Amino acid sequence: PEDFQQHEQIRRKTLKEKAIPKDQRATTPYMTKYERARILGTRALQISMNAPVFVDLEGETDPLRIAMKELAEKKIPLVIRRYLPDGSFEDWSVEELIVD
Amino acid sequence: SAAMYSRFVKSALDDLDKNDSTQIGIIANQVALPSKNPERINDKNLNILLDILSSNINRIESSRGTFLIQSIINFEKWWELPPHTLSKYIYFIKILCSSIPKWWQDVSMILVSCFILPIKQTVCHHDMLKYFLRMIPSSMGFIDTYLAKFFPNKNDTRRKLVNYTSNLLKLRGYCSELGFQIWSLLIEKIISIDVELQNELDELDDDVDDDDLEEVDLEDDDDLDDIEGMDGTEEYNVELTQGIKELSTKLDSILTLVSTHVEEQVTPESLESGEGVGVFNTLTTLFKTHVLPTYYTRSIQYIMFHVSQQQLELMDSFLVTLIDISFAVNEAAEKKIKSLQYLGSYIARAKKLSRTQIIFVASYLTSWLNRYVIEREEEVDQRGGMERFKHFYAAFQALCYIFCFRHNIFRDTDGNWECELDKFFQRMVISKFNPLKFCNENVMLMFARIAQQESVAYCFSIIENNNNERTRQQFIDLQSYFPYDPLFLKNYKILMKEYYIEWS
Amino acid sequence: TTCQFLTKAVLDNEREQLDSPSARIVVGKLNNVGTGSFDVLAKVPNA
Amino acid sequence: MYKTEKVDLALNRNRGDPITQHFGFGNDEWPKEWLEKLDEDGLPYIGTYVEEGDPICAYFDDTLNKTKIKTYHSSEPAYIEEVNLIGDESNKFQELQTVSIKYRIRRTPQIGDKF
Amino acid sequence: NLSRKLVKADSFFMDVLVVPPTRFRLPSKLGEEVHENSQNQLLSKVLTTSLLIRDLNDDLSKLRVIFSRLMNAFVTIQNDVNAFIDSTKAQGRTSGKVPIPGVKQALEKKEGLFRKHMMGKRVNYAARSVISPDPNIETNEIGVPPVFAVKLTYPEPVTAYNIAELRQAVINGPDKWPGATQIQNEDGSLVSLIGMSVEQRKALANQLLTPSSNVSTHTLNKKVYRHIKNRDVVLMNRQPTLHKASMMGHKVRVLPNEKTLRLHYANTGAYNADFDGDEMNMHF
Amino acid sequence: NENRETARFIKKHKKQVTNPIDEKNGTSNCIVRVPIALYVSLAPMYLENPLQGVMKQHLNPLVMKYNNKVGGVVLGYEGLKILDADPLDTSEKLIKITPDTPFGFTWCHVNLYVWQPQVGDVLEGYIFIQSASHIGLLIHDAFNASIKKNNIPVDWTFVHNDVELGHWVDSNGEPIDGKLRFTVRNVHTTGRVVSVDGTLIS
Amino acid sequence: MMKGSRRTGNNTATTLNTPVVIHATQLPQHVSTDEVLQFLESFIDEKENTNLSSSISQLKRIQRDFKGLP
Amino acid sequence: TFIRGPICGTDNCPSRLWRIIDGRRTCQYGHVMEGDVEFNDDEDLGAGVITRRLNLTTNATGSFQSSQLTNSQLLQQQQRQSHKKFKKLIGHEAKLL
Amino acid sequence: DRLLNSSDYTQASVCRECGSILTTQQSVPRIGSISTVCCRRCSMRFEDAKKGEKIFIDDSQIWEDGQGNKFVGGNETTTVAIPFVLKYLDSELSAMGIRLRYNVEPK
Amino acid sequence: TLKYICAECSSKLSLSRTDAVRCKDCGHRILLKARTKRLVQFEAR
Amino acid sequence: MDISKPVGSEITSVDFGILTAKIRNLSAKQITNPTVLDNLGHPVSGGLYDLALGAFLRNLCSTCGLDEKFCPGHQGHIELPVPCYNPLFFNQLYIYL
Ligand SMILES: [Zn+2]
Repeated sequence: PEDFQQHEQIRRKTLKEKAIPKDQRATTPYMTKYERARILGTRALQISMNAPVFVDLEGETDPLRIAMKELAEKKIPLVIRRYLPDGSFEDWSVEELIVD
Repeated sequence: SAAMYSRFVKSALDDLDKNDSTQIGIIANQVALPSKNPERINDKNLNILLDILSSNINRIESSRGTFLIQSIINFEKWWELPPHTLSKYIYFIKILCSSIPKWWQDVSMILVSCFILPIKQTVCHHDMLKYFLRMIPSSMGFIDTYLAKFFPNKNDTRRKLVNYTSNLLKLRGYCSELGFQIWSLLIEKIISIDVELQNELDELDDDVDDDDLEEVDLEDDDDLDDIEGMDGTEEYNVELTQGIKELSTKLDSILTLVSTHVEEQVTPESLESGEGVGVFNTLTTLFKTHVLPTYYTRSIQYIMFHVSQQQLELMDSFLVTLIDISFAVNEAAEKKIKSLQYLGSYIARAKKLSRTQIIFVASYLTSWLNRYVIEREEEVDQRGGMERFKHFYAAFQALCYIFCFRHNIFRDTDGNWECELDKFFQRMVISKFNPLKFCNENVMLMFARIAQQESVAYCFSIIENNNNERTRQQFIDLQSYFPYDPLFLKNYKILMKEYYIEWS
Repeated sequence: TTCQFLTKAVLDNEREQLDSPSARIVVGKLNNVGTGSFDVLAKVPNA
Repeated sequence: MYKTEKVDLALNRNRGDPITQHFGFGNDEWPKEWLEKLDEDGLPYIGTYVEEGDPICAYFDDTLNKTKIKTYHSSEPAYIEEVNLIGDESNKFQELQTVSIKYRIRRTPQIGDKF
Repeated sequence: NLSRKLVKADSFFMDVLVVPPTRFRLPSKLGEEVHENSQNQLLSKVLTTSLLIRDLNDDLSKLRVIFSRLMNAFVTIQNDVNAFIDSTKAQGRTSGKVPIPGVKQALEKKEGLFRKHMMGKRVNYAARSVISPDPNIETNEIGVPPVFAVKLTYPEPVTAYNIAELRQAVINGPDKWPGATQIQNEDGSLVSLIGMSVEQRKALANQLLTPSSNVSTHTLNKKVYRHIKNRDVVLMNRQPTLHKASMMGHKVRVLPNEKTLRLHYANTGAYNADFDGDEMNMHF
Repeated sequence: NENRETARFIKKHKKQVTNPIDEKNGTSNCIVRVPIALYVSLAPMYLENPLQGVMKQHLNPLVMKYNNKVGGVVLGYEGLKILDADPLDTSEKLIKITPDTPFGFTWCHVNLYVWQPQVGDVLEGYIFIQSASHIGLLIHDAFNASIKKNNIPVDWTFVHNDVELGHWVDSNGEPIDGKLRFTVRNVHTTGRVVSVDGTLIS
Repeated sequence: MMKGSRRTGNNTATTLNTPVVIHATQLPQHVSTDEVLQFLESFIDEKENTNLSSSISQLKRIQRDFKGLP
Repeated sequence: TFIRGPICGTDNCPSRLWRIIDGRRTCQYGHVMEGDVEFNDDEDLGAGVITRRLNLTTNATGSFQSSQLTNSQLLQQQQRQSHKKFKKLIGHEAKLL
Repeated sequence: DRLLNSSDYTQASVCRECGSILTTQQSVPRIGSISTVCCRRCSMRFEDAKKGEKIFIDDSQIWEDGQGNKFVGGNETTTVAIPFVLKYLDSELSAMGIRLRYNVEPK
Repeated sequence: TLKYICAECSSKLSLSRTDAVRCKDCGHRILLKARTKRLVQFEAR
Repeated sequence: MDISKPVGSEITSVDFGILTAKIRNLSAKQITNPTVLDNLGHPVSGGLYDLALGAFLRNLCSTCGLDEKFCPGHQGHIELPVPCYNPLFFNQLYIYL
């Protein structure tokens, strides 16, 4: 209980030194084609597990085509964490990335 | 021999203090012989062996004394002891589990796994089980999985299901904290028998049973009496046959007995402070979670029909519940078309529904259709086909299902129709949505041969017109399905004759 | 020369950080190129 | 296409070992429909269409007291063109424990074949 | 060294061994006869020599030749545990064809363990077949035969939107192509649909959205193992995969009355494929 | 030298907090609040309501059951907070979806209210039944307590009932009531039923 | 045997059921009965606005045990 | 077609089971059991070097259940000399014949 | 998918304390007990009661294996998803005396 | 009616128990099995 | 792989190292009998197919008590009486010698 609180304190302070704030983030403002392929694959893997879907599906039964309909209407509730090779990261949302 | 062996089993427990465990493996091995094997311990020394154990329980609990206790557990037919030997074995189980509640993991296995027998055999199985439900509150948990592990399989005899489900609503009347987990186990494993039978039913026109007399067969059983080292790889004649005439009788047995037991529960004196509120609410939640997503399932939703019509308020608590599902904006499209499909068939095929409750459904059902008159009627010549209005094409059909079966409640001698149906239908038929083409072929033509006669709306020049103009198969068949068609079950319709309206 | 680099890795007491794509397949890990070069996180509404 | 498999019951049996296994059918140990593909001598009727997993000859061994079959294991179905049976010469005056059986596998030109 | 241990001398000498578990040492049969495992044949030769020396230490302690019998035994208990780990280290019989390759030669080769069973593997849910030309399929499509179509399956989780399509897959069953072969319950237990008939499968198909009584698995739903449809995709392949356009994502079109995989002409230069009996590996 | 090599093993089995008495009545306070940190999964179905998903999956199967990490019977929980996976308090937090499966994972703080008896603790309990072997009790009307006769004094005897079992007589001649004060000898988690083993003697 | 096979049916310890790790973060600080009566008021009456039915059956006894007599 | 193995779980019945894709075995009612292994080692007389030879035999689609010594030899050499007849090792008999 | 999931995906049990796969073992329980996963070399056997002012083992740290050897501790095991050949490597490497220590840091 | 054929003399032949595998006319060891009137069916394609 | 069975923990790094001679805390099997089998095929106690090393031939394992498809297998140890050198690390002991 004393070692864990010291371990938790390090674990979350190390993880706060590695977060880049929303103004200082310098990566690309686009969705880099490997993000679009994993966002659609992760969202559709949630829609297949009865996630609340925010789009009117017109009798589309493919989960992956339903996630491609949320991406087009900017309705996916995900956040991309972009790692830099020293471990630091930038949290870009799916709403503010530019989908090509 | 009453004076002799009282030393032999009191010094046998000294030999479990002498700690070599020799005489344990002979004395408790003889009780592990079956009750059909007559070379066991009789009732004589069982009064004698046990009273050594009961007033000296501190001297058995060694881990090598497990077989001393592992043979008393499988002491078969303990419920048929004479009533002064009976209260002595029952008292040993009450002082074992009060001493060491490690074995109620093991004893409660045995009580649940013997509710196969009728009520009259298990009047002493429950009072042991109810004892450690009141004594041991952390036994509501693991016994609840034992009821789900040892349910009778569907390839069993017919008497296991009719007596296990009878002894388990006996269980529910004493432990009301465990009744949501009672009804969830019955209703789930009634569907398992139920849904193998509507395919067994015939086409859209049924038969007469070709039986001028019927055989219930009380005596349809034998007696209740009831390997070399290897077998060898076997061969043919699997003959995987079904009781095609037996599955309906099991569903005759079970689903009447459910409605028999619930009808003694719900009553105007249990809605005051008893289990009237509890059972009618635990079935409506179980309605909208279990049966309503079973596709194409006749003959289980009559349990909801049965309880709703013991009370006038149990209609008004369900009619708006049926409306709260069928017009919930948040639900899925198939969870509302099937819900509206359950609406019109319920109002029509119900004998005990009051005259004001018929119209108040249709009052709200006409209130939905005229709020629709500007909000979506301008979207017809816009882009997007007629699949957008399947909710409208279902709620119109549920209203036209009532006029096919309950036209004669809305009308007085003077002819004044409620909500001006004589103005309403022919104004909705001439709408841009054309609701005579997209609904079901039968119920909209059954509306056509009636609204001409009952002088409300004329549409034989429009159904003539609409079929001359000439994704979907999941929507035809949710319209063709009727929840309250007449019943293939025969002993349950006898109750339903008082409750259910036929064709005329 | 599997068991010469293995001998050199044990004498060194070398911690494999598991980041080359030939190291992650041994340990059965998602590769760190392309679709594995980031993380997906789900913005949940309620507190 | 023709193929020959040699059934040799003298295979695992040793040099001084007596005769254990015998062609034909042992008595009172009887799976039926083995009589559909096979004759009374434990050898197949010739002209029989055999699929994979069919009994291609049946024998009876004495170290197991069981009547057992030999199984046609080839994905291509065949017929039985011939059944020869070979007498002993090194250790004479004994019964048949070498049987060669010839199949025929018909070959219509399928899509994928090469002309 | 944050554990602040000490470099000890016992790290270079083996005081004991360990013996791998029985599953990793099951008897290595061949043909249609069972033979003893190879890794026991040089682990018994260690263990007889550890039994020779156990008796001869008692022979010395109850009071010469007892040392030449003992030092010669150290020549081979060293050499047998040498032959147990390496094999090129030990001379031994020196007649050729040294048996029991030992735990190094199980790791070092082109095959070894680390390139035949870690960096390359064998996969489930894959097929291979001879390819054949077609100009009537798309350029992004493959023609899948109905031999492969009734085998390769996809665990589709049943939900509120696919239940209209996945009821019909259970009613079709393993026989028809737009069908299923197994349903997975919420307890993880499978139900094969093979031996059933239409009335069993039509009954079950109506039970795909019924919730379980079990609350530990209430999150889950069932998983129908439907056959491979026209909306699935597929990785194709050829035997020299020299670049990454020799392995691409074709969509599926299931073509009846065909026994070979079937490919459009726009792909014949990317796979470096000529239609002369080449096989392509298909991964699902 | 084993005063540091083995001393963690003693700290592993040293009890953290002991149970003191309240209002000088002997009854040792075994009810206690411990704050824990969980690492839980989250379904996609509760991805619109993530606090109900932690409660119904992980925390509701954890009440009234013995937990090995906290050493007591968990009586509930209070004040659940999902920890955000981003160091930015608010509503719109975010959890980290696994690569393989669609499930997410997160850290949570919650205050458990566990009931924690240890050896040498003094408790009440209604006498449930009493044979000439033992007494069975319910501590706090929930928990099985078995005071056995070897731990009962010798100076007490067992009157036996006539037809229906038998009552109890102490040194005072009192037919004893249910309300009995004893000392915990052992705490058994041999099954899914928490068994307190007790003595009457000091 | 029939109660020796299917060991995972009695396991029930998947990661959808049990949390992965649990660590206490302070020391357990003792509570007052005037908090236990306050907590079990606000916890039982909040869980009654579906499992958790057999557990509240046990907390209703403990809540009454700190205030009543059967 | 149905071969022997262990018994069927799922509170179904005690039975024998059935293959599906030749290496996994299911019951007669659909339910599937856990992972039969099918020990194999490939080819290419030859095929390496001959090591040893002992008497066990794989017959249980995976692990082995055959060739265990003299569990039947006690009833082997007391059934060999009853088939042929009339050995003519005759005493008081043939005085009759 | 083409190397882990469709070839030899297993959910093994790994001790967090010693970082090992092949040293774990499901315990053989009391008949009133549910079995659980326990580590062998992270376990001190029960005839090592080294003597709050006195220490009792907390009755859930005590487990038994199939022969009847009682052990204390051996808990803190987790479930990871590995290929199976990581176990067969770790038995071939232990025969060399080489030990792998898996750092299961997502805890 | 048991029928084999010898491969040398083509003399039709029956073979009982405890017989040599030889022909009875010639002394030939190879001896082939005949076919009887038994039903096999073919799609004429 | 099933998507309904998530895994919370995963491996970050792998430390190489040497097993000390305190396999005694790991291994309590002690494999000493060089004979492996006997008549009628039961694995001999102490031999190299000891049933404390995992289930084998429809038996149950002596250590974990599970069948052939649920047991991991367990590691036993051969006590060498004399310290034979590790043949991997011989070239580096001959440097410090
Ligand atoms: Zn079953």
